[PDB]
Amino acid sequence: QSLKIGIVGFGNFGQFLAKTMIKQGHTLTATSRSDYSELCLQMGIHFFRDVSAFLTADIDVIVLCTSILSLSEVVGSMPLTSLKRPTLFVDVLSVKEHPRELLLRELPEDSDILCTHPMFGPQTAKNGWTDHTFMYDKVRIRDEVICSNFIQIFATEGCKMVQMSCEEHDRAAAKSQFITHTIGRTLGEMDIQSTPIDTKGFETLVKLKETMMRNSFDLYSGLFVYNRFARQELENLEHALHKVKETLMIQRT
Amino acid sequence: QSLKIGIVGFGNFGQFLAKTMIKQGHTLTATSRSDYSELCLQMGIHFFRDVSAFLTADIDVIVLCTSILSLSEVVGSMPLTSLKRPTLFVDVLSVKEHPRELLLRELPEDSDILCTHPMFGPQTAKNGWTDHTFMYDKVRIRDEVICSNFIQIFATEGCKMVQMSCEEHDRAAAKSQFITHTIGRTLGEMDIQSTPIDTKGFETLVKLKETMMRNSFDLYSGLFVYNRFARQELENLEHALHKVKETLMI
Ligand SMILES: NC(=O)c1ccc[n+]([C@@H]2O[C@H](COP(=O)([O-])OP(=O)(O)OC[C@H]3O[C@@H](n4cnc5c(N)ncnc54)[C@H](OP(=O)(O)O)[C@@H]3O)[C@@H](O)[C@H]2O)c1
Ligand SMILES: NC(=O)c1ccc[n+]([C@@H]2O[C@H](COP(=O)([O-])OP(=O)(O)OC[C@H]3O[C@@H](n4cnc5c(N)ncnc54)[C@H](OP(=O)(O)O)[C@@H]3O)[C@@H](O)[C@H]2O)c1
Repeated sequence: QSLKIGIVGFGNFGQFLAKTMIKQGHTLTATSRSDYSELCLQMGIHFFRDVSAFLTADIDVIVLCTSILSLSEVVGSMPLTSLKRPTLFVDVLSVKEHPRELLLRELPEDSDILCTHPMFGPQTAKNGWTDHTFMYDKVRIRDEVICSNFIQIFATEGCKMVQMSCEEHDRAAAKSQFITHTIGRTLGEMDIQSTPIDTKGFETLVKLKETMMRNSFDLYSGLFVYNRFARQELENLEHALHKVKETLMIQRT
Repeated sequence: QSLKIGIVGFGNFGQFLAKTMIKQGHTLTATSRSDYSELCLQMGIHFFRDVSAFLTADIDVIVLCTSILSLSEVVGSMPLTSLKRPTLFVDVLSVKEHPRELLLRELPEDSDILCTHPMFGPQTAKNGWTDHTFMYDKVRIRDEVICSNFIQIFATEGCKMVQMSCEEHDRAAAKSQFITHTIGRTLGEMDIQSTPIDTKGFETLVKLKETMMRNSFDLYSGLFVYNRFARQELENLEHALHKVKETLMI
């Protein structure tokens, strides 16, 4: 079950995955917009600056770890016919309908597709992946063996494994993750500060601002722009706040 | 060190305080708008249906545990001039400038005033008060011994003891507790539910919503109406959310 895994987008998340993958014994290759050559040398990863070169490497699985906003450009510019053989493409974007559509549209037909969302990251899984949730949709899988072996990377780490459609994920995520990021950004904008009399609830909010804020704005933009279900949730949040606020006014009166 | 403590407003919080007070060996009695005779029986303490009888008892400390909204009605209705002796009044309202101003205005001059806010409750302190915060302001203390003994109730339970002015409390509380409740209430209106793919952060929010919603609307109302700093904080929240929305809409 040891795999040759190639990572596209060697940013914070890609790096986070790579650490565990290396620990498990997989052999890694990576490519990215920015230069990660030294970090890759440290880690034992074979880095290719140029995507064309990356695509000719001996890879079982290609994992797309770029930002949600950039996936279209990135995929669009890969010379996919450079692929030596049919390969599983995995995405890990925080939204799911979009990578699914793009990959189905853009990839060679004979390449498999696994759309995933590990519902955790460096800020929330500092000490291991156990009991963190890994969502996946087997969008186009023919080589079950390779697909299983990849999914096992998460399973062996103790993740709660959830198989779900990309649509179902976006629906759920809009109601849950998107809202949470939104509150977290709002708290960030407020620059909330600990006080000498924090409630436990306030404490958790301060922690939330901290974790939510350590994500890129591109990431949080992606959650909204590319989830068709997000806009309604944002309205629901506003509507709810206003409902509460008016009830207060009625009480003032 | 043992005190005769009388609770006014035997609701959720007053019951909560009483449990611990009883455990410590104080002698507790209660009075309230509603009839808590049975619950008091179960708990082992004497309930006074009428406030006059409560007031004429042998009592060392009266703890005001009514809602913030109701404190003025309650106090204004108590026949205060029936007290046998000078007595320490403690409030535990979630806002502090109002009870301070009210008590100073309305109480007999010889009665002491300790204004407090335990920053915890039955939903956050199920397993003990240890390391939860207790805020207090010694507004009008002449009998330091009784006042110290009362304070010790919190200290001996391991509370983080914080002495502060009522104004500072209300300023801080507006930025923290009130915001938290408002966010919790908003989430309640949305009726947020757990999903199969909850993030850790979302899980914290579902919990917060569940905890915040267990308070009375009266309590939440109270945080807003009687904290002069609250309204600006609501504005800050509302404005921030708007700002965030603008970055997205672009
Ligand atoms: N906890 C997490 O962070 C987490 C958890 C689950 C899923 N995800 C998902 O994992 C992906 C990566 O997340 P992230 O946290 O590392 O941060 P991110 O800001 O969403 O994405 C960063 C990566 O995107 C690349 N990138 C951005 N714009 C690009 C462009 N125009 N062209 C080419 N590459 C571009 C960056 O490349 P360079 O570094 O080379 O410049 C970097 O590798 C995202 O899709 C995110 O939704 C993240
Ligand atoms: N975790 C907490 O709940 C917590 C923590 C810290 C401080 N506090 C404070 O403790 C006080 C009590 O809180 P709570 O949680 O028990 O709930 P609450 O809804 O704020 O207040 C309930 C109490 O108020 C009494 N009351 C309400 N309206 C009244 C009226 N018009 N006339 C006479 N009595 C009236 C009720 O009397 P009856 O039950 O007899 O009807 C009950 O004893 C509040 O000031 C609150 O801010 C609460």
